[PDB]
Order: sequence, then structure tokens, then C-alpha cells
Amino acid sequence: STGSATTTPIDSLDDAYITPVQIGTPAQTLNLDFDTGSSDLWVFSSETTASEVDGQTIYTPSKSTTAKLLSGATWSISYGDGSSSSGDVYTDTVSVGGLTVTGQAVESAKKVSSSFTEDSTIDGLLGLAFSTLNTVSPTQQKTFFDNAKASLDSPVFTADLGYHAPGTYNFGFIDTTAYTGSITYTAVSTKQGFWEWTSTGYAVGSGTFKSTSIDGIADTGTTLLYLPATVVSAYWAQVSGAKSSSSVGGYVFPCSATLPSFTFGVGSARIVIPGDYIDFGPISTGSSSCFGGIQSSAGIGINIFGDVALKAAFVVFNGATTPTLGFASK
Repeated sequence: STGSATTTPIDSLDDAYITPVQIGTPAQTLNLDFDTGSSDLWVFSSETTASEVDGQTIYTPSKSTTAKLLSGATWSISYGDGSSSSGDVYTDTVSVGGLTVTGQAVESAKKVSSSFTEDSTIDGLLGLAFSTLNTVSPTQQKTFFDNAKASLDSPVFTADLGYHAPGTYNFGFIDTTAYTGSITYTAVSTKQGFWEWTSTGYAVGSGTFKSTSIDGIADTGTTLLYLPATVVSAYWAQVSGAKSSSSVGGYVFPCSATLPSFTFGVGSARIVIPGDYIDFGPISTGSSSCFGGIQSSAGIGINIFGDVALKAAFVVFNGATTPTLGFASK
């Protein structure tokens, strides 16, 4: 089997992407944030504290003939940005782009933090990291991909995120029309439960490529590109007036600037992030100071190839017995 679903930016800055997901019988369609950096499929629901719901579509398990309470199971998750959610667990039928999993753990939120409440466009998350990170207790649950895997034509999914445009998540096949040139594959470590890999270096604009190992994670649920301070300093040094602002929380630059591209290495291959992808617009409405899309990972504890990087590529998440990641230009 295969599935194919369109993913759409939630706003004009590509802050996140939502993908429609069918849950239950009859189907309840919720727009979920597919997150290769976490491993819980959780939804706003009829159980979510009412004051914490502001415009989201909710899952109502009592209206699904295939929903079953997973007795005794609870979940609680905190994300890298400090947001969080928690609740209890149902199993139900879940379909993405025509690919159906029965008995999927659907984690029903009783509580969500303010960032989730304030984002009316995101009805929940669908985690696509390794199932070892799943937070359900006392019995850890599998991700949608892990459950689907044995049925898939090939044990893969691909992320093809758009720049200010829709894109695609495919499951079970590689669309050879969706990228240019070849796919370069690179090793993955699952030791931390992430799609963790090592980039072979970087370039700033038309500058020479610096060969250097950068360990990081491919994370569709993170907006920006977080890299070591040395790398990020080298990038912003090429932008007149750019500076790191502790008050704002990162690198800012004059909105009048033209930003250079940023290249990252995948083996001997190179992925180029256009400068426009790195402009995240005014820090506040009407400001002429703009927020950078490449930021330091210092004090995050890990480098993160978030949407800024991933949307410049066609990305293969290969969940074979030995997992790998593939990147192609597009």
C-alpha cells in the first residue's frame, strides 16, 4: 500500500505545515502537524479543557464506532519550544492520503499549553520520529509510520515541503518526478530516537564550502535551521547590520537586506537554501528589523535541520531495518 497527502503552510511565513488526517468511523478529518522530531499522534478532542480550545477541530471518540479507550493509558509531552500537552488514549482507525492503519493510538488531549490553544490551524500532531520516544504510559505505543510499515510497498516516507506553497507527504513510495538529479543517502543514528544524521559541511552564499561534520536531526516540526554558533556567526557576518539580539531571542537583520543563500552538505551532494527562505519577516508588526531563519543551536543541545532546510529538498525517511535519510534537490 501507499499514501499521498498534501501538506500546506499554516501562515504566510511557513511557520508550520498541516496535513489532513482521517480519524475514526465515520471519518473525522483533522489537520495535523506531521513532526519527524516526535513520536506521539495527539489531537484536540471532546476531552480538551474547553478554555484551551480556540477554533481547532476536535476529535470526538464517542462519535466513532471504531474508537476504543486504551484502558489505563496516559500521555504527556513537552516540546523543544517549551510547549506541552497531555491526556488519555484511544485506539482508532487513522488514514493519511488513502493509507489506513487500524488500531492506531490516538492520544486525546485533556490539556494543551497556550501556544497550541493560540494556533487555531493545528488540530494536533502526528509524530514520525522513532517509537522509542512515544510518551504513552504504562505501555508505549507505535507511530503511524511504524504501524503502517509492514503494509507499505517500501518502508519509507518522504517530505516535500513547499516554500510559500503546498507540498506533499508520501508513504510507501518515492515519487521520482518530485526531485531533480539523484537522491544522496546518508547514515542515521536512532540512539536518541530522532532522524539524526551528520552533514558534511556548509557554505555561505557564493563562498567556499567548509568541510566539517555537523550532527543534527531532520525535524519537520521545527520551523527554523539551528546550527552551531560558529556556523551561524559566519552566515550572519555576510549580512550588513545583522546582529544577535538577546531581547528578541536570536539573530535579527535589517528588513532591507538581501540575504545570501546557505548550502549544506549531504555526503558529496549539496543542498542550497535560497536567501529568501531565511527571511522570517518583521520581529513585530511594522518593524524594519527582521528575524533570521538560521539561528544558533547553542543551549538547545542539538542541531536541528528544521523546515527552513528541509523545504529546500526532497527528503526520504527510509525506515528499513538500517534507517537512512536521503536528500535531493528539487
